Amino acid sequence: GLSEQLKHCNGILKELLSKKHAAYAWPFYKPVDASALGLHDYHDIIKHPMDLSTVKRKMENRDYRDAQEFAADVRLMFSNCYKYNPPDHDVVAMARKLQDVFEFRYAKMPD
Ligand SMILES: CNC(=O)c1cc(C(=O)NC2CC2)cn([C@H](C)c2ccccc2)c1=O
Repeated sequence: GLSEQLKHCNGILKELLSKKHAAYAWPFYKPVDASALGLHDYHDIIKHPMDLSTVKRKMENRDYRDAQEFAADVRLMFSNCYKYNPPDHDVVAMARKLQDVFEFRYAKMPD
């Protein structure tokens, strides 16, 4: 009728986690460890943390009911990065590059 659109989403997720994009994807692999990185304001600024490992667990557990819900979580992850980090930080440049990969492939969703 995973749905056909959620299989496309799963394909995108596999690509975002692949060695192809690892040079700029790695900050998004796991939840931000705020205490480890000394980001003691992170959880005051970011109310809904998101990362690719959480998206993968949700996909594996069939949590997403459609492609829109999946895309909202991936975009939440990028938005958190843009909200917390200064716009000239290396992690924001990496977010922009990984979001470009995401948005162009998400746009190729089969109807
Ligand atoms: C989603 N990831 C983050 O928001 C994030 C923030 C900060 C961070 O220190 N943010 C401070 C507000 C500047 C550092 N990193 C890692 C450790 C990093 C360090 C150097 C280059 C690229 C990435 C993140 O992944």
